[PDB]
Amino acid sequence: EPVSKLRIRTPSGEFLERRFLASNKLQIVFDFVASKGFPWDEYKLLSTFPRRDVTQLDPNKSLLEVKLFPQETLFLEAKE
Amino acid sequence: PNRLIVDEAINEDNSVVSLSQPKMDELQLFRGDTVLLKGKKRREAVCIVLSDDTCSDEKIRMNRVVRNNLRVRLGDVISIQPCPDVKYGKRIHVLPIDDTVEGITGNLFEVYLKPYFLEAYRPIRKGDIFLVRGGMRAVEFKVVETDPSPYCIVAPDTVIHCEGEPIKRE
Repeated sequence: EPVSKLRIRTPSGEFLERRFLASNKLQIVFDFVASKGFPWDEYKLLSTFPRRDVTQLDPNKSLLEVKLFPQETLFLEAKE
Repeated sequence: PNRLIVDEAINEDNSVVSLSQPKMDELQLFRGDTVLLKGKKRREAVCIVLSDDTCSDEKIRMNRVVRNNLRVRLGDVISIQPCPDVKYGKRIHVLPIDDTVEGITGNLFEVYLKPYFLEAYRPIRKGDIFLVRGGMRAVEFKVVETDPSPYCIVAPDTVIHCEGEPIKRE
């Protein structure tokens, strides 16, 4: 049942968008952004209010546990 | 746009306005969406909407800083609508307000602006006045210009300029 929609803004401005079952582990999300041109070691995933480096959270926790449900806008930012 | 009563903030952040999730579903607003707000005297504001636990769906919560940029007080009406076309900023120009900086000596960019904007992807609008907490100080800054204009999101590559002299209190 629980589905979380994520809107992820790329550095260029465009939004990736995707629904995930909230029970899904964060690593599934990491794989999705890497499926685009934004692999885990080149880019970090950030949530805001409060600021969090989502790519530095436990990959084995679900979206639900890390509270990325039901909606969330995230930002991809080059790691430097 | 839809008209809502202004109420006090839950989230004390300058970039945030909150709505009850029922109201958000209704207006078709997605958490972290940028919204364009309109208040009195043709004043406008760009904020991020977030979900709120309150019951009344007929009220929008925002802090004093957003209320002032909009020239509205508690209990007034503003309109809110989606503002999906907000672009990352090339450059912005902001200056401190005179009365707020008179005993402050540190580097404004390093102490205030940098940490304030850091990876927060804040939307700002030309003409905005915003309050930034630094050490034991709070300093007010005015957005003199942005590019794109009249609003943008301050992204990691957005050049932040504060070179120039404190603006005078109107």
